[PDB]
Amino acid sequence: VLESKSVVPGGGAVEAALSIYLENYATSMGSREQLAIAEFARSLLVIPNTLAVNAAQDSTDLVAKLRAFHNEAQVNPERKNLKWIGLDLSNGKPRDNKQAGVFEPTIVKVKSLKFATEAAITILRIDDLIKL
Amino acid sequence: QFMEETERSLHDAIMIVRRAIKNDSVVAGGGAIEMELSKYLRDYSRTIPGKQQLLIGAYAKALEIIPRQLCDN
Repeated sequence: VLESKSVVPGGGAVEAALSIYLENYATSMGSREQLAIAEFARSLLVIPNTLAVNAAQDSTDLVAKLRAFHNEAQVNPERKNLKWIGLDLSNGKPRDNKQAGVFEPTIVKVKSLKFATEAAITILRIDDLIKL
Repeated sequence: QFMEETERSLHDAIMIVRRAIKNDSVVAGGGAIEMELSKYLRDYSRTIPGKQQLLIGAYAKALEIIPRQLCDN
């Protein structure tokens, strides 16, 4: 909180927005890049998914709500309809950011983002385990 | 080997030429509409879903298969 002042509201509202926000960013592109963004955004929602899954609840029901929570894309309780709002850490049901809602520090994601992408391009390179 | 697909081309027109008459209201061919129809529902895959964005996306997925079936074949 105090050393990292810049934080992103929500951990799952950031998720399903980035689905759309990248889907839009995908939608703008075409060719492979529209796909090359798409399935990247289709790697996202599992993060709130395993949450409610491990909560013995339906993440699809929960994550589609955040997906359903928008007009354009952002995370606020201000318009919790017209944008994304928060998350429930015991569920994945969006929590009002300031009240029960999630906030995530700035580096938490940009670091979590790239490494998986770093790991993704890694195995992708390797076709040969070849031995004697 | 050449001749028949001409004769087929003749009957193709008279069908959809008369079908251009038959239904006055006409949409762009070649799967043109289904393209945005994917968006429009993947809008609703965004928009409504409690869940069925799966359903809505699965549906919208079925739209552009044909021009994908066409160009790729």
